[PDB]
Amino acid sequence: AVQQNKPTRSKRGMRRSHDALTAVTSLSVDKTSGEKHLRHHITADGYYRGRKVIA
Amino acid sequence: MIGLVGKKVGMTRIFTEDGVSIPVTVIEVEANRVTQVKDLANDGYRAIQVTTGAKKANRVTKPEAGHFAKAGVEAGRGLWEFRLAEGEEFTVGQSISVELFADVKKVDVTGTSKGKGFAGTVKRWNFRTQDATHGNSLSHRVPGSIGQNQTPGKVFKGKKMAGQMGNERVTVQSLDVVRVDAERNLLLVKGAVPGATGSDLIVKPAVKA
Amino acid sequence: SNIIKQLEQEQMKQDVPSFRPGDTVEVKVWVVEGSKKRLQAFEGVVIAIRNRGLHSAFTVRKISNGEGVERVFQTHSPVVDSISVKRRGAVRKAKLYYLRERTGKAARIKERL
Amino acid sequence: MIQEQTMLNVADNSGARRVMCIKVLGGSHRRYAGVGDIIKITIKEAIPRGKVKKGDVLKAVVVRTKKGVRRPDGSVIRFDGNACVLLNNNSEQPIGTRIFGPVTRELRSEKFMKIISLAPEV
Amino acid sequence: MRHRKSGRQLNRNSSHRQAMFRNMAGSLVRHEIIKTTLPKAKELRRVVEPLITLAKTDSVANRRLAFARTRDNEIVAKLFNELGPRFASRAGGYTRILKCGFRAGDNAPMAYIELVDRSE
RNA sequence: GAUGUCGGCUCAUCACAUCCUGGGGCUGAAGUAGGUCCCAAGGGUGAUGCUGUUCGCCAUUUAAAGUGGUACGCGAGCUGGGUUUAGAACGUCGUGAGACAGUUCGGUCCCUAUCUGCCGUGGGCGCUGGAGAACUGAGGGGGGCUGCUCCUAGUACGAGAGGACCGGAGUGGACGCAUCACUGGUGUUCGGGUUGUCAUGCCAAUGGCACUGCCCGGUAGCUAAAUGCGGAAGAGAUAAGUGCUGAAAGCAUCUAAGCACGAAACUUGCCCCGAGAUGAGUUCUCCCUGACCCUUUAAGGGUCCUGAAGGAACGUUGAAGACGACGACGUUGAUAGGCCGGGUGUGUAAGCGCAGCGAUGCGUUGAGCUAACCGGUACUAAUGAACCGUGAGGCUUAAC
RNA sequence: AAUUCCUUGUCGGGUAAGUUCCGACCUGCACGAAUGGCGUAAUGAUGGCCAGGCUGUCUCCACCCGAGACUCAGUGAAAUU
RNA sequence: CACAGGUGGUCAGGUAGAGAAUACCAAGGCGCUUGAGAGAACUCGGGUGAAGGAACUAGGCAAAAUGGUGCCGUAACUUC
RNA sequence: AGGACCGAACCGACUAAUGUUGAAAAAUUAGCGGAUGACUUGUGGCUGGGGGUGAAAGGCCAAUCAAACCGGGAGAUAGCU
Repeated sequence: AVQQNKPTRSKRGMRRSHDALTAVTSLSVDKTSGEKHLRHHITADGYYRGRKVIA
Repeated sequence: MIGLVGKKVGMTRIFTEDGVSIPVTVIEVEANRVTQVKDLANDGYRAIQVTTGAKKANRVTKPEAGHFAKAGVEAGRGLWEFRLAEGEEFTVGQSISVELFADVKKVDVTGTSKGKGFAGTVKRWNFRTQDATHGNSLSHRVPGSIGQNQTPGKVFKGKKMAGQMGNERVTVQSLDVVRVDAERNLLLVKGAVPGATGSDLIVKPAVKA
Repeated sequence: SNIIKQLEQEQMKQDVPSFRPGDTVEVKVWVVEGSKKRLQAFEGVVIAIRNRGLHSAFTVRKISNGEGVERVFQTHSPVVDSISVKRRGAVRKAKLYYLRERTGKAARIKERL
Repeated sequence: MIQEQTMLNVADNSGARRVMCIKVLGGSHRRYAGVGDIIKITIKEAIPRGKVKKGDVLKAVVVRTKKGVRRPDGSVIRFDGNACVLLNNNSEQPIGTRIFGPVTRELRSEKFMKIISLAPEV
Repeated sequence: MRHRKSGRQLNRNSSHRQAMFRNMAGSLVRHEIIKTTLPKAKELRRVVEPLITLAKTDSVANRRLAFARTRDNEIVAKLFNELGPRFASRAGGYTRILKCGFRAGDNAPMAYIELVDRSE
């Protein structure tokens, strides 16, 4: 139910070997406004695939 | 002898004139196209590699496409190998059809069983459940003990425990061949076979007979 | 499922009479008692119909020699020789399972006109 | 499906009215007895002047169950209650001389010809 | 196991899902564009589109059914008076779903769902 | 400065001094049966009445109901009846307070797992240019039980009762595995009835809530109680045991040379995993053959041009799945929803007419609706990018 | 017998199966008449036994519905060493 | 502790209902200071189940079952 | 009429599960007992530590009872760790 010995800092970083984050590295560019956005997501200005959809 | 690759179409019955219902599995066996022949000199053993079905030309990579082109056959949805006995021989590009099983009357059907996910010990290993009442505390379906004591001091390898169940390759042996229908590419075997509808099945003549 | 559909289609009977739950039907079944093949009649009330293509079935309930017996017939089986409706019953439900608890006057079904 | 502690009706004129299955015999750890199976029973109720007494232990054959029997067709025949016929403990032959209510085809086994002949139906 | 089952339960019981989707369908009909989580859309379609299909043909019985599914007479009126005529020749697919990022409060994936016409 | 006691439960594993099944010698072994001893652990070896009980004794099975080890296996798995706190009484003892392996009644069982151990599921690297597949089998695991009937055959035997060896064949029980044709269960996600109350202005018609209010049915999926299948035949080497030829030790003698046999053990054969099998293997196929500069010079590093096979990401998704992973699909498209047609389930919708004083009936009408099912259909969503991965792959000998 | 150790005494009843119960015998290790004896209508969240009904307690579990567990964003302990 | 615990009195609307029981509502007052997904084992709290039916267990623990009013009828025993 | 009966409030507390670093240093949920009485509740007062008070349990006396708490003697003593 609880440890018998204090785990080392080594085991801490070895468990956090898998905790690293991954960058998106794949921003798309709208063909009309030229804005960057997430692939298959509305742009911040309300475009999608070159069409004004929100305003 | 070799077998053929089909797909599980479903399951139905056949009524016999003497009033018997035979539960059958319908296996669609299209033409199996020999894509490679392996021999003792080059590959160290005797076998043929077959393909069946069709694949979208956009989904076939040029490694696979080149392998298919060497045989001169159309792309299939996969590749399977069958070990050859002493007698038979085949040639690359040959097509084998369901009337291979015309006079077989027992087959062995191999498929991937339906995946049950992470299963408990009661379902997976037929463990007995504990008391539902009479004071039982939070322990109605738990496995119970798993080892002895200090003397072993460990859990023995191969202990039965909860885990992944199903979704693995399973063979069912000695199935009656009920009907061979060459013009419809159909094989009907008596009983159930592993896998869900539409999954690949490997049919071979019975090894035990 | 087209090919299974056609396989079952080859096997269906073409002379199955129309009947509803609540009707009194008489079924002729083939009975083998050695080398002799016979027709036995089983008459009762249709209390349930499972119509599922080739796999269609219907349940007939009879009070025979003191106690109730019910048989689930496999329609399209060659064991079933012929089905004939003797009386039309008028009921509201599709499955007449409540009849199992009712006997005598309480089990009567009014005729459908 | 008849198991230990199951209560049964009596389908002959031997005198018993209610019997209880004591043992599903014919195998180790065997659980159920269907139609045509042999079971050992005790008599829980009997008529005043029958051939058997309350508390007697003897064998019986199951002739009607409300789980039913299945035919090679796939059809099923269910009854409304569970019934048996009393048999002599040593020579498995019926005690009674009349058989009440229908029986089923599975009893034709050269061992139960008396029941088939005496039965009213099937 | 969940083989071939359909319909998200959305950490809700049956009656609460039914009420929530009734309200959300009313909102989509009156406003023609609303913003919800991506999983609540893709379930709204299975509710709202059948109502438009029902509204393509106008009759007293159909209006009563629509009122039973959405207990708001304004919604029924707008359905049968505009949306049925507007989508008379459209064979299904009356809505669009557009992913629009993540919610600040809980980082839930948002989406816009709209009728494909919106009078453009 | 704490190693929880008994019994049951759930889960076990091993030993052999083997209970059953298998092999064999001796019999005071005719057969049927045995007895006794030897070999042999492959599988199997009851659920109930009383008692807290292990046990015991019963009453019925069974092929048989093995015996021990494992902290008298197992309470960070469970129970707590017993024993062993504090209340009370009885029999007994003591003047008494109190006592009693005498009895009786009632009497708080905590533990969110770090490490090893195990069951699952993934990443990172290596594997020596990368990639897509398909393989092999070196090892691991699993299974490995038995009844009854019939024929041989009333044959052999006995003297008669009784009744074989050896051969087979067919059906069971327990047990495992796949599946859902059937038959059933569940199905709050499909229809119908019905009660109270509250609304929709109201009537009708509906909805909300009362455990899905209570219910009657039921699609898919899943299931078992449903149904299919299977534990081998055969080999090889053997155990107990039996022999053949054959001296030592003219004879003899299964053993010494030499030659044969022989069991559910063993090793295979049936099934699964599997090259991190660092000892990292194999075959087929796909793709890249531009410069320049600087030096420690070395299997060196940059720069510019180039980026290929492929892979990932993202998105539509799944009889895949905790999460990864896995499988199909992205417009060259049926991958999901909707949509169309069917199926199916419920059982004759609303509205209106008619009859009846009305409740109600009837008809239009088997009508209306119908989750996940089937067959379709681009109507909606699957967007060009981009990202990663390269520019011909070390050395040495030997062949050609 | 809330007492009898022996003892699961014996016999009878109840079950197919009864160290429990109920009724006997006295063979009271070690009941006994206001530290009361013996009965007793009713009564007790009292103690022991047998019936019926009723059911997943069990044979033996199977599905459905929620709340967690799983994952994601925000916040963020403990025993222990 | 912005703690599922405790805390004297007063008022008491409608429809069903004997009722200040209980179901649904009125006036009013609230949705409980983390949410969004997936829909594993296992846990918790419920629903339903084929044949059986206490065989379970130390023991019917737990579950299920009965229930209401009028009316008819009711056993031994008794301290009436 | 009744230390009557059923049953809300109210006052209690037989059983089960759950909770056990709890929502809580004894609760929650489902049942359960009484409920015109030897009933319950409010607001004051009164009894004090070898003392009170007790329909009895070595109960209770400010989450403390084979002898409350606070301060002094007092750095009691401890062949013991």
